[PDB]
Amino acid sequence: GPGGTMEKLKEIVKHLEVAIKYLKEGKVDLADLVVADAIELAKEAGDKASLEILKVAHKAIDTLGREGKLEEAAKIVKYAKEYVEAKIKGDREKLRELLEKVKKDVLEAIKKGDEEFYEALVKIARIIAEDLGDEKSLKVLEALEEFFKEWKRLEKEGKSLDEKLHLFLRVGERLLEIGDKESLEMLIELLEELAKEIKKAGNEELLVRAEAAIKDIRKHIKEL
Amino acid sequence: GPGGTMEKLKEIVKHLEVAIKYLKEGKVDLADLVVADAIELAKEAGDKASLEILKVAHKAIDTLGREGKLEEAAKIVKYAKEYVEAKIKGDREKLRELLEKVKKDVLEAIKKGDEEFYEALVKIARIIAEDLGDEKSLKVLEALEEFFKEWKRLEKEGKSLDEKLHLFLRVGERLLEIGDKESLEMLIELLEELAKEIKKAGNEELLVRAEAAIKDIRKHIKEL
Amino acid sequence: GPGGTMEKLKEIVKHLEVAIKYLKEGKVDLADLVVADAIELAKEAGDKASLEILKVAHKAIDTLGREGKLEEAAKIVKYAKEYVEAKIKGDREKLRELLEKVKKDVLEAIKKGDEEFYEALVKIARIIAEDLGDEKSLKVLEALEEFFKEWKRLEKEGKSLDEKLHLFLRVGERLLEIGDKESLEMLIELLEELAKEIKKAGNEELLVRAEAAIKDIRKHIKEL
Ligand SMILES: [Zn+2]
Ligand SMILES: [Zn+2]
Ligand SMILES: [Zn+2]
Ligand SMILES: [Zn+2]
Ligand SMILES: [Zn+2]
Ligand SMILES: [Zn+2]
Repeated sequence: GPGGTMEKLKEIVKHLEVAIKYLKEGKVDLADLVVADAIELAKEAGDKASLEILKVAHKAIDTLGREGKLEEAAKIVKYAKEYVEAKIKGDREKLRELLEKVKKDVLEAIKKGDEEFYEALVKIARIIAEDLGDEKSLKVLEALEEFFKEWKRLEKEGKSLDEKLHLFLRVGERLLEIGDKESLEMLIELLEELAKEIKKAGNEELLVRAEAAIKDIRKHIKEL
Repeated sequence: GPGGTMEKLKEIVKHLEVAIKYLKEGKVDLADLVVADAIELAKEAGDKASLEILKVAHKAIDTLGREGKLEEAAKIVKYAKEYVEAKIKGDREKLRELLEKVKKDVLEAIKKGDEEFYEALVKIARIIAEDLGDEKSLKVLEALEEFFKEWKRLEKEGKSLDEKLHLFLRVGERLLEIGDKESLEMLIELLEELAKEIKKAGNEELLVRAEAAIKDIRKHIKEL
Repeated sequence: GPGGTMEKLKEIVKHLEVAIKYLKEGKVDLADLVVADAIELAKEAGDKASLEILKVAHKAIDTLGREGKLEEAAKIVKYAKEYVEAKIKGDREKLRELLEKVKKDVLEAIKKGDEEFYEALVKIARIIAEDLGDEKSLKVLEALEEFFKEWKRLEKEGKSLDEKLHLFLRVGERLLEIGDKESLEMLIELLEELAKEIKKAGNEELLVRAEAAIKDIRKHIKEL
């Protein structure tokens, strides 16, 4: 009770609900103020775990909510509310499901190309994973971070396709060593896209390697 | 970065822009809440320099914004936003221009007679001048403070006009000693106003002194 | 002087020459005693850098010298003596050459398959590189450590050669990312050995991937 199972945390959940309600109709400044009030309440509970995710939600409001992407900040606020409400009940089996959903959206964001959504998503994933004693969901996070940053670096400049292919091989081997499977179909799709791009060009002796890589990771996914 | 060049300070700037937008359409309580949120953000950056000016902006909202003077609190919030944004870039040549504009506004307010605007402008000017290592723009601030307070004291009561004249000579000599120029033509205008008041009355042997004072100070400014 | 440029350090060097002389004629216990005396002397110099490498030399005597490998512990003690004598002269351009020789010996040991020599060599390399401010010579050391441990784990058990190929690709991508080229021809030779082993077997659809790997890595080595 008294800020350990209910009361203050229930107030935070109610405020987050009002924030989502405001977001779903368009008022972004009011939702930002409500999230600031929720952060002020959380600073008086001595949790050190909900304060960070509420700050992440506030920053998500700032970035995504102000611009045209209004449905990507409501998702962050919903994840914050669900993380808090899975802590007001002392439930650990729900944090794993929340982390699974968060990781699926990080994969979706990487596949799409959203930048502002991705940072808040990985921040939430790290916060959940550091409070769950999970290390198989954090090294995948680091590998995806490196992959995304290096992909952006190569796409901004005009580097050749060989370095991008090397990126794909490196991240595929890293995830294969990890053993994660849900992060591998996205990489398979991206490798197929790169193979289609290469097939447009006349350069050879790199397409056979790419096709062999796709077949190998697909076979391992079937095994996994 | 991380609250030293951007991030938190950029959030403060964005909230200040939202507050000004709210002010230019009339919602004062929402702007007050936004400024309170900005103050809460600034309290988490450890600056000791933007927090005070944001508090001054909050008080300016309280005083001017709640009353009919909606264009004089938007000015304070704009000055706060510009001071913060001239600090997120590490620019010192812009703080001098901001101080010049603030001092011009102080002189305009003293010429008009605004009381709530005057205190906020003086607080902003002192905050800027205590961070720029300037002592020429502070002694003139003290002289104008004393001049305004004594003017209000004489005008509230029924003191004789000779005391007002002595006040005028005293402040004119003080500003001549400090060497400031932009603060002295306002004194000339006030001296002409008092001379016009004197010429209305039949009392003599004090008006020629007033004319000589105006001519001498005008000649000194021409030299200045 | 007095244990900072000469005296005690020259005593240690002379004892190291005596240790080499004993090792080259066969007396291993006497060389071990001499190295222990040198360690005792170094403990009275407060270097914190020569003591560790002398301990490494002592352990190398213990392991390699006791068995028939008498030419592999003399090399370790020689490297220790050269490291000390390159510190009695205040020379930094010689530590780089010593690190080059040590890394070349690490590569030769990995290619040959020696285990006791390898650990002493990487210990010496780590001690030298932690006193030279080099980070391009440490990540390659970590990659080679992981490669050797995983290679031994695969060779001891009855794992399939597909995981061996995955190991090869992984370490090749890591070495390409760091950019080291002198550690890559040993990997080239091991990859050709694995390709010859695969050609013995009738299994296909993995030989083409391997061959493309050698071609690509050799092309990159030419570029490097
Ligand atoms: Zn806010
Ligand atoms: Zn495979
Ligand atoms: Zn307020
Ligand atoms: Zn004069
Ligand atoms: Zn011994
Ligand atoms: Zn390549």
